[PDB]
Amino acid sequence: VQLVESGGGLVQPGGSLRLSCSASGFTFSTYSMHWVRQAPGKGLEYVSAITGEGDSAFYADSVKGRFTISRDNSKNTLYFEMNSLRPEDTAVYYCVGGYSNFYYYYTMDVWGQGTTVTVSS
Amino acid sequence: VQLVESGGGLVQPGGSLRLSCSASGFTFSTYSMHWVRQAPGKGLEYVSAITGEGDSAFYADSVKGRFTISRDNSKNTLYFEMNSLRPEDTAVYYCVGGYSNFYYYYTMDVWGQGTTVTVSS
Amino acid sequence: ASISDMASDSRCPTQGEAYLDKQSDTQYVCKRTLVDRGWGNGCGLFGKG
Amino acid sequence: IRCIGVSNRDFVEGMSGGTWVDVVLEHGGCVTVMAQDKPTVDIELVTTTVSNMAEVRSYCYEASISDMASDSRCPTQGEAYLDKQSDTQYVCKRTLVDRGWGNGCGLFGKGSLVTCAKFACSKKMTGKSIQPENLEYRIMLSVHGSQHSGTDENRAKVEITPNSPRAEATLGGFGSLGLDCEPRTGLDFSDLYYLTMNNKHWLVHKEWFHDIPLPWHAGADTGTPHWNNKEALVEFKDAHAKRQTVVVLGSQEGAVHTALAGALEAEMDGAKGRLSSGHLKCRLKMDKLRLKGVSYSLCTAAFTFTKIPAETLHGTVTVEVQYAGTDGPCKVPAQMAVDMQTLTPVGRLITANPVITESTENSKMMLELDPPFGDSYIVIGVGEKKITHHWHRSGSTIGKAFEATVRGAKRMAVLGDTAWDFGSVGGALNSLGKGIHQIFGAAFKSLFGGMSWFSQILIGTLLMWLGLNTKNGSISLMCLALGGVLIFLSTA
Amino acid sequence: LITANPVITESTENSKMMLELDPPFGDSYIVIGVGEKKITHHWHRSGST
Amino acid sequence: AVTLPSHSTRKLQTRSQTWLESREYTKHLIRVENWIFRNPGFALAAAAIAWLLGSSTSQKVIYLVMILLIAPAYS
Amino acid sequence: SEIVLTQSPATLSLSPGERATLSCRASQSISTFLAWYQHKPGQAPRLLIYDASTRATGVPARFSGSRSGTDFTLTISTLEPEDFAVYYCQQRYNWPPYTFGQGTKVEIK
Amino acid sequence: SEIVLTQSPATLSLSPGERATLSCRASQSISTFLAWYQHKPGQAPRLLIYDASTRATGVPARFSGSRSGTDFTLTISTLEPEDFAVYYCQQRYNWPPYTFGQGTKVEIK
Repeated sequence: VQLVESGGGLVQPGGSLRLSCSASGFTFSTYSMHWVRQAPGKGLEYVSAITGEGDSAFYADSVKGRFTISRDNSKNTLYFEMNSLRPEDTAVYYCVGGYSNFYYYYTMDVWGQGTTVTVSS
Repeated sequence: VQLVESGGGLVQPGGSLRLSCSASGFTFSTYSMHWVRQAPGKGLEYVSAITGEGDSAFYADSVKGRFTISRDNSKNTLYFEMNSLRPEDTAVYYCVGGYSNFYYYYTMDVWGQGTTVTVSS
Repeated sequence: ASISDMASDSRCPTQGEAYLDKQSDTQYVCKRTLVDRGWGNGCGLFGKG
Repeated sequence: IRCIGVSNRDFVEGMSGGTWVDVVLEHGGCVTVMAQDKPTVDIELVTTTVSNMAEVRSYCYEASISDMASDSRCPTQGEAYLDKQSDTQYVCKRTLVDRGWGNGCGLFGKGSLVTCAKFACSKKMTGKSIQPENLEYRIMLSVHGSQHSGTDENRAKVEITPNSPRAEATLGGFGSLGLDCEPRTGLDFSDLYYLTMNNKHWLVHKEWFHDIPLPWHAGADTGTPHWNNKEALVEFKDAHAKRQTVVVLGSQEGAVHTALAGALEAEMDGAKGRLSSGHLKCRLKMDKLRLKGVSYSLCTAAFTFTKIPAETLHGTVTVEVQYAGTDGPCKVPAQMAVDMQTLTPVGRLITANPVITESTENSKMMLELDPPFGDSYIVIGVGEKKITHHWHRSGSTIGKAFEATVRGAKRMAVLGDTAWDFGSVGGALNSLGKGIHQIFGAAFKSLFGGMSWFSQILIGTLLMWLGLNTKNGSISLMCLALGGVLIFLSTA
Repeated sequence: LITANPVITESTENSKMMLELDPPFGDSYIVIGVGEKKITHHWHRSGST
Repeated sequence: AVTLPSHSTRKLQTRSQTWLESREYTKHLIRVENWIFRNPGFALAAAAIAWLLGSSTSQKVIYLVMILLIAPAYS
Repeated sequence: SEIVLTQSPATLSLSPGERATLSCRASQSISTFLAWYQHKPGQAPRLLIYDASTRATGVPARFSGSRSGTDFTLTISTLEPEDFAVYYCQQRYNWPPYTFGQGTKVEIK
Repeated sequence: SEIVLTQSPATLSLSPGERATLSCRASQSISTFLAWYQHKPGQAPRLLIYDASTRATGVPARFSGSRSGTDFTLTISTLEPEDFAVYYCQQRYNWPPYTFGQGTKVEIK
């Protein structure tokens, strides 16, 4: 049971980026996935979520419109395609997963190591 | 109960050959016959078949169109007239026979020694 | 008329229907029927093929 | 647990001295089985997988046409013949055309015109056969007792196939629930094909996947396909004498979707097809079930409501308690009481014997219970530290009996004769009713039962008038059918 | 049970045998074995007498 | 093609909802109401024909209803 | 609008072995759906408690959680050196809008 | 299309006296109609097992066959020196498109 995140790097304002999160050790389809970011010297911010089956997706107001969460249950991979990036999005992003029987609810979760996304300036 | 095969030989591409398989020791009419070939460095390939009474015949897609199976129950002989030979047909051919009360089905079979057919340009 | 190389195909009591690839040729007369099949002939089920 | 919030659960109580109870499991809801001195078990049917289906007769719902051609003949010659009529990949149509002396052939009668066009089907649908063997059910069961509201000794999963219809669910410390089930007779998978169009899969009835007017192949897709219909999806529209034209009808995937109605959806994983709407009947041999908690000394420290009081849809009450002072594996005193002066236990506690199992510091446990209809108090705790909660239940026993009859009527309308097996410890009255219901159901399904909602509402109103004013002795007969027919509408 | 009595005559490690039988019309179980190892099968027949 | 038989004849009965369960009642009623609304005079024609058939009043009303059902479907 | 969680102590300074108490207050009623996480610099946040009183798998018994109305409390009886980190409360109520508290840092005074 | 058979390892290196296990996986359901053949270079292939468990006439008892769904297994308990050859599985289901597997070779280790 592990989540390995990748895709972080440097990007220009207004640019685009795609972050990936590979899951291992469990039935990926039964796990609702979530993206939580932490800005430097700031608290955790729950930004996005997707159900186990990919039916529905949820975006926080701070990211609603620019970012798109998706998942492939055959490749066991979660994707967070973030476009139109602003300097305010420079943060460490973690993908978390929890066994879900309802749209997004979960009790015990599993976290990845996180990946840094830095806008140039 | 034996099957003696003959007629194999070297031939040019596009040549025509006729293979014979004489049956002994059993009622030839009650045995469905089959031709199975093995190319050098390849597994056994089941290519052709004919019912006990000669009513119906089957050819595999790899040979469908060029090869013709037939049988003479009075002379106890199976024939495999192979025309339009190609280098891919270079192989050892075995004639097999099995007691059948249905078109081609059989449980216990009898094999001949095989004959080599070489198609080289 | 004169006839030539016959061929045939069978199916399980519960599969589709038989299909010879020589049914897509307008030089062959083809007929479809039901045949008793099962457990001796080659597929485990006993209806009409 | 696991059936608290299902809102379509029913309670199966009592048995022949602890021997066994018959129970029908359905995909929608679940069954909580409670015995005399045995832990209450919640049982639910989860998924039905079908395996290794065999393709049968795939259709085409989107045709494409290709290089047309045509031929015409002397008003007085034979008939037109294209050499492309000897090809099973072309659609060809023959008609009569006005011809002569202007077109090139001196005579004036009708000619003969043949037009041919090559056919190609893109993305045709496919149905597959389902044998009632190689069909697997997955039943999930859980136990009440020590689990808080949120290898684990309290839940089990049982796979049931026709090749192994009987299984035992080993609940550690509770013993094992024996379970004999009938997988073949569940939903009559001997008339239902599995149908796919484009990544959308349905359950379809035979006699609807054979009376479809679309170009159909048959089974083995080997090389250049051969489509039997060859005429329906191509329209040979002809102007009198002067022209012949060939068009294709368009894409048909919306006309099939509306033709599908009353057919169940399904979803496919790999080679297997999961249906989520089914029906299964298992006999529950619960005579190896024990009670873990007995011989424990009842806990006396304190109890605090964590989740306070929660009412389910059926009347029961769920309570989540937290235990403060560690005793150990230890019994929870709990009851429903009115007149707190004399704690006389009223109502029924539908949870076996609540026991906390942890011994760390503070533990959580969830029980539920069936309180009387009047006002009452949930009393938890031993003495001078008893937490009491005030709980009010709505409806008198008459309404409960009425709702029970409504549930029974709906279960019958859904299941047929099988409904007589739900609480069927088994007598002679039950068996007699089941037999006469089988006979009447066969008659009704053979006479009616080729009708839909609106059609049967119509024929029901008609026979209502008929039986109302017939004045003979058959009136009752008519009237009877009407209930049946009308009840079948007002329960969907 | 149509077959007269079903006896295994070959004993080397594993043997094969085929029997047939005429079941009642309701649901039923084919029971083959004695105790604790009697594999069973669920079988359903269609039509009344 | 043109016919495409409806599956509601063989409706699979179970706890779960079927493919298009929401649309059946409104479907048939909508077709009938629309056809009658577009062609009003056929109501008079059906009234006359039903009046010529059937002795009692109930028979004539049933004939009228059956005509007004069978015409919009062109059955 | 959205639910907000307010942790009272911005930063807490305690010696090893001392009792540690952190409080998280919700803007509205939430029955028991509150979680407590421990986050160390250069590490993934670690789930400590869910359902406001239930310890996650493998969490030592020293950590305890309690609730009173809208006020939740995380208590560490015997502070260990590896316990000095940031602690967050997370909302697990009805819909995915989930707010982490601003966090409280437990420092070695 | 046609049924295909897959023999897992394509090569088995074992020493005389060891236990040999070969597997054959079919692309679709075939009830018990699987045959196992032994082929030695310079000799005609020899039928070992038909109906997936029944030994042909004269086959020694050390060869056994088992089936589970679509997975068939040929077991050689006590490997003999003359048992090192190529082994093929053949599907006998319902009509002639009959096919063999790619073959697995039992080599002396």
